[PDB]
Amino acid sequence: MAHSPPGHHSVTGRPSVNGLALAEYVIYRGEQAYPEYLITYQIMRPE
Amino acid sequence: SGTILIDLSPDDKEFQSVEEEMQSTVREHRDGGHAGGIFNRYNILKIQKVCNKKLWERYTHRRKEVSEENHNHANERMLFHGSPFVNAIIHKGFDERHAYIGGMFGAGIYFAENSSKSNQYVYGIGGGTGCPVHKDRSCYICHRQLLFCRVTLGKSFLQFS
Ligand SMILES: CC(C)(C)c1ccc(-c2nc3c(N(O)O)cccc3c(=O)[nH]2)cc1
Ligand SMILES: [Zn+2]
Repeated sequence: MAHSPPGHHSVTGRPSVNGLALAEYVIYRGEQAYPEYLITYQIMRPE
Repeated sequence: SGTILIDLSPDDKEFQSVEEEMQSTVREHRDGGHAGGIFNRYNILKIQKVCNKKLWERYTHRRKEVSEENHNHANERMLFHGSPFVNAIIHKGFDERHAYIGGMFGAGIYFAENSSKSNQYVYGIGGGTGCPVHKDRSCYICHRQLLFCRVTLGKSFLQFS
């Protein structure tokens, strides 16, 4: 596991080329995330 | 391990706010569906809360450390995480093994605001070989599982793409 940038606690990936895309985030300490909800689902075929 | 899964009824308001965040954050991806499949919406089969005192007190403790290092602001978000190891994550918690060493932003645990993005990793990197039964990365039959996690970001380094 790598380290966070000096003086930071995570990394935010900002979508640039893609307009509709939302952010992605990276942490380097497993303790900075708690799994709250477990979702069971299926992807649905478009009409 | 201390983990218990409590089912939520679709009439519960928590269930509905979580399903909404799951559905409203779908988007088309530049691979055309190669990794996560072709779909505009999900069919939610079940939503369960994860309860584990050791893992929660482990999170709230680090959250306090981050908050005190960032003008009492933990910068907490609710983000999606897709992985083949969801079963190990809900029982043992996040750790190095659940990191994407080849990730664009370093060897760490990756989260998304787009549920559809996390869906690309449910079966492994780039969808892997698809579902274990049909080897179909766009399987409309097999059941999938995502995690809607409470994440502490603190001061986050901004990496533009
Ligand atoms: C190597 C291993 C453990 C099999 C593994 C597990 C999970 C992921 C993963 N990556 C994501 C991502 N990246 O990385 O771009 C962006 C947005 C969301 C996600 C996500 O929810 N999960 C990647 C690798
Ligand atoms: Zn299948």
